[PDB]
Amino acid sequence: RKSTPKLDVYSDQIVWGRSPVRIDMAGGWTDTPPYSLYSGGNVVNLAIELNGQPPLQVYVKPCKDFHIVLRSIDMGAMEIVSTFDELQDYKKIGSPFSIPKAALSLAGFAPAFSAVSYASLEEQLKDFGAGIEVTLLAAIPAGSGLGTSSILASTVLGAINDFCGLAWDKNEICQRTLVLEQLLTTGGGWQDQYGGVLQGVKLLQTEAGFAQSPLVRWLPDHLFTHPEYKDCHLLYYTGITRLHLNLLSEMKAHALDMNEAIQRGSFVEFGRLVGKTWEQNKALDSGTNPPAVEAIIDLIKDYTLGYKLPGAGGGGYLYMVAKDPQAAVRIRKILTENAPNPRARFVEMTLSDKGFQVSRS
Ligand SMILES: C[C@@H]1O[C@H](OP(=O)(O)O)[C@@H](O)[C@H](O)[C@@H]1O
Repeated sequence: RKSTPKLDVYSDQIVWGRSPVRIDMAGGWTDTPPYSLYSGGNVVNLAIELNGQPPLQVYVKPCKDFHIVLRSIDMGAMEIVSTFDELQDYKKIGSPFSIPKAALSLAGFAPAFSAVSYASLEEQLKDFGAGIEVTLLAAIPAGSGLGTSSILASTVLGAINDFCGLAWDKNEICQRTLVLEQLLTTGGGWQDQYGGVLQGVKLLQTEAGFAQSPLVRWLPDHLFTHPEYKDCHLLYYTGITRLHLNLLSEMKAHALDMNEAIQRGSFVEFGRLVGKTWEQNKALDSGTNPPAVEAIIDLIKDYTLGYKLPGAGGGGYLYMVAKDPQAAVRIRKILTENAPNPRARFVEMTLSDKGFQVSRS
């Protein structure tokens, strides 16, 4: 659809949007094009805050000048966009601002997606009221596998939706995020944005077809929030930088098995199935388990029910399901006394009961 961005905020106000990251428990890759277009995808994932905060944040502000100012705190970068030719220049070399550019474009600041036709960006945001100033914060080393890219895209889209009064619900935010992924030619799946924007634990399912709008079924969060099991979920930043159809059918069926185990509240089965998801991911691709990750895994595999890397991974973050709190203390001991990198450390993850949230000052 075409959008009509209208300044829905006061001139002395800032829109703050923020989203947790996402850990996929099972079914990942079945959401990734093109296999999702044949059998459909089943993905059990979950929204998590890191160290008690939503990691993916966006500030949107009115700007005195009649242009667009993109800033990045985690990279300390800045860029000025004043024409449609610059805004739609998504892969400007050296610009880490492809995501907010595409998001502003989808919000009606590009000629194709704006319902009202304008001639220049200056006139467009002069009728809009003033310029726009977007400041991003993604305090996560890239290549984490935590859905950072797509969830940050959804966060920018929701911040702009609140900033312009577009009245998008979370589902349409995720759908426009899929459109944005198609704009930047990332070819990415749809698991990440639904895992991050929507609160709690979810099973996501699609049918065959090019239209990939996932059906969402929430799961109880007992195995993640109850004090019996809460301290058994460990997330470890490792300091690492970065015929098949039968296997993907097996991955769909395994996502359904994980859904069953979570419904029934079986913690041991849940951990074993996380381990099986790790085995499936290793079977699918060669570069899933770099040698440093396996070196870490060998130190603590005897105290876990299962483990995996979030998303594509390739290193960085490692999710582990300890057998019990005593085993969790043992794992923290081992990985603190045998750090595979000086930057390796544990990250406290909590289930997000909020998902994407947005407020004003
Ligand atoms: C298993 C794979 O994980 C990716 O997540 P990231 O590693 O990019 O955070 C998703 O973008 C893919 O769609 C796929 O589900």
